[PDB]
Amino acid sequence: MRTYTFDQVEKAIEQLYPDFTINTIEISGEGNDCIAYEINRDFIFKFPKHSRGSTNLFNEVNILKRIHNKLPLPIPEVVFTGMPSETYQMSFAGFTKIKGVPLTPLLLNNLPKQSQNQAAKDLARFLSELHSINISGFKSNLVLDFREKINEDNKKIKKLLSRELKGPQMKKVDDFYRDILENEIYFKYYPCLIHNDFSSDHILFDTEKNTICGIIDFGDAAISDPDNDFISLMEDDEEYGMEFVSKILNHYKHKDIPTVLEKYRMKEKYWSFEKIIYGKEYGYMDWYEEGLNEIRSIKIK
Repeated sequence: MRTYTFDQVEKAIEQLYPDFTINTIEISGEGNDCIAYEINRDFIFKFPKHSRGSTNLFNEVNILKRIHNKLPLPIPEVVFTGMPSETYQMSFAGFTKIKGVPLTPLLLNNLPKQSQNQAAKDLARFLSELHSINISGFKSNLVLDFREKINEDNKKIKKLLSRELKGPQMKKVDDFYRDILENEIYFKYYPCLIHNDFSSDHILFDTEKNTICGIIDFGDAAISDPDNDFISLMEDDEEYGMEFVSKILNHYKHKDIPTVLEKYRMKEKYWSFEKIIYGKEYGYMDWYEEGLNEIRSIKIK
């Protein structure tokens, strides 16, 4: 983990862009990969907190340049790029700030009915065009391998929990991933370009027009299972729920909704294990103890 002061941020940008005058700067947000800075009210600069974060940002930049003006909703435009350095492919990047506010489930719900329906449609058409983008000229490392992800989470959790879980409890972790790995449904799909973090936080909304005005944060985007872009919208507390996602699925013309529902059912339990990782890292007691209670509740077979 690498941190930044405002001065370090400003100095880095000025070094590469002497004639870009920085009048205002504030911290706009912070996720697992980057800190976001709003500069001069109209740009979002992301700085990576780790090499993985820097790779993801390098990826975002490349993907955004590649699909610029290609989609039915506006996405950020790359205006500034940093430099490579050591384990960091991309020292920072600057994007045009799209105006709008997140389409939260709350916000979605208080919306007129005609407008709730239009949002479902616009989202469906966005994902449809996104998932139709030709995948032929992407490097193979942009193709996600869920088996690889599974095997990594399994290994992380075991090391993470080595001083907490007795042998029999640890076996439940291995068995949970084994079971997942044995099911073709999760691995036999047609790969395509996906957002990969397609949720309310990353959908921007225009409260004058009552329409969605952007999609943002392409730092996780990759070649993967397109069903993942619907599943990231389904969770009931934090996201949209099935009545809204169903409308999206129908406008998108999905041919196997039952399979999508099955994958969400797997992901529910999956998220709980994943959250142990971030949970122990960020020191969130909710994510950690819940996941740990889940493991203990498991009976093999």
